[PDB]
Amino acid sequence: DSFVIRGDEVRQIAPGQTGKIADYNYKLPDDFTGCVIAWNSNNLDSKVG
Amino acid sequence: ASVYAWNRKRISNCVADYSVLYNSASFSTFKCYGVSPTKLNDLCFTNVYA
Amino acid sequence: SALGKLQDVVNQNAQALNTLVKQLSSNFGAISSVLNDILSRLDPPEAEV
Repeated sequence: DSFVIRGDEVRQIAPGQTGKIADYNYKLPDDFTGCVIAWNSNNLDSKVG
Repeated sequence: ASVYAWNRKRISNCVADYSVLYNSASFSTFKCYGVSPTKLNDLCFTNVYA
Repeated sequence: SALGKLQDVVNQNAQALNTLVKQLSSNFGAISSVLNDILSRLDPPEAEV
């Protein structure tokens, strides 16, 4: 599952966590098994302005 | 007020709607210890300290 | 106390039942000894403990 989020919400995607993104965008199950990978994309996905 | 002179207010004998506080989304940090936030709207409390 | 032998077994059984029921009021380390209040006051992920 690939997407783009803000840096301050990097920990927001996690089992048992609360938040607008978790509730309405991407929820993880309580018994989630797997991995979460995150890397900065300002140099590749952010444009001037 | 300052942290050492932290201001204390008592809340009692009123109906509290915590849904607006949670859904205002103007608060960067909002956590709850011992109570699940989404259920505050369905609990009755003896007294509240702000 | 002529019938002490027969009264002793009744008293022992009653005491065992009484302490068994009274054990329902113990927290055992939980926040509250009652079940429904902690069910209705906490979300599953950290109410499971």
